[PDB]
Amino acid sequence: FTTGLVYDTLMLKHQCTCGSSSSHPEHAGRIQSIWSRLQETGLRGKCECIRGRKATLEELQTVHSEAHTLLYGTNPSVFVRLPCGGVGVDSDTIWNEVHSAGAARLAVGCVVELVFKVATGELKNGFAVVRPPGHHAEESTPMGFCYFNSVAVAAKLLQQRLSVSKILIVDWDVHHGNGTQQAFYSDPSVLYMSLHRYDDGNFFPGSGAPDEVGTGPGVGFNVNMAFTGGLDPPMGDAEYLAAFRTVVMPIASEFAPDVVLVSSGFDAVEGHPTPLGGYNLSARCFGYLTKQLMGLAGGRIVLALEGGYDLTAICDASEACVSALLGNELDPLPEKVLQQRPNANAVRSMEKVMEIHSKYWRCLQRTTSTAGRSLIEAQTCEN
Amino acid sequence: EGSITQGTPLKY
Ligand SMILES: [K+]
Ligand SMILES: [K+]
Ligand SMILES: [Zn+2]
Ligand SMILES: [Zn+2]
Repeated sequence: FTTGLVYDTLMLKHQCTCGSSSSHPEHAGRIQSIWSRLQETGLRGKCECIRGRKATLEELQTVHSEAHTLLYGTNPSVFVRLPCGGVGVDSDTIWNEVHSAGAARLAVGCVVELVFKVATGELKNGFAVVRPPGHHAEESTPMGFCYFNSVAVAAKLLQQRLSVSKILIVDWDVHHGNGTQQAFYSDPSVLYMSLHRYDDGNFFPGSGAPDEVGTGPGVGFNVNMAFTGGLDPPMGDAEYLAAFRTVVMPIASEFAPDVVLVSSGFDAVEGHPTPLGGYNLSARCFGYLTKQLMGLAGGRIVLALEGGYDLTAICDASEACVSALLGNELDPLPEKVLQQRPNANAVRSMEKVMEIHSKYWRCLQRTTSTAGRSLIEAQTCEN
Repeated sequence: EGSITQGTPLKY
């Protein structure tokens, strides 16, 4: 069955007026380079071309308050004059008074159109080359280059329109997705699962402690795989693959989702500036992480772009992910990755997360505690 | 006030 891609050049229009491209890492060229890489590699010809649309204000209001959708979804004060000279709500999130409202709605709508085409069976899986990223946005607070939470809106719309009972949201963007967590913090029917640098709250945005397990009926359905200890050593492929083998897959498998949405951030890839990420994930590792998620929910999966700001890194990672969604055979993992053990900081983080969520997920016992094993050592003991 | 550009967490 066909994989689907969605992309629109109107999202390029979301740009600061200052004319200083260096000051805004979330710039229009992040998706243009990605779409160009999908064309030159021939992957775009293997996928269906999905046309986007702007999200309706009622669609945005499933997640955000009406005052938030009217402030940032429409045009004729929270706005301020930035040091760069452009308008914005804060130093991070610039606002173009002409084009930005149509770009944010187009990003939410391209994700909703792709997710519904996969959920309804018009596509096997999808990948959304969309900007601005949405996972940091809250019910009324834009932040982190985010305005509307595109993944959260597509998840709420899957419930209110298709009555899906189980929805898995993986968030492997290096930053915690505070808005995707807040949107479903009390909902058993949606399992949020964020992998992020945390360092005891000393990283942006500072939320996402392992103890934050959800509330009310939704207790135990929010899994924060929070890494800690800084970049000493920085997390690599062996640490993320171990977190999937020990924490992500066992919990997602017991949840048995009907759908899998992914906040596909690429700022964890190697070569990023340290404040924006600092992890050394290979782009080839993200292709394997995509293929492991493809076994869930019958293959009903959609990846939506979030973070990731180095152009060569997000292009290599978008290529590996779409190549994985197509069923293409992966490049084999290097022997240094298969044999490397996770660093002790990643082991202390995984075991701390497993200690909290073993109370809620019965199958988080077989992996307690295999967190320190290398992938070859785990394949040895499982035989 | 923290920033995503600097990696600085939000705090009050
Ligand atoms: K995350
Ligand atoms: K939840
Ligand atoms: Zn500017
Ligand atoms: Zn990010």
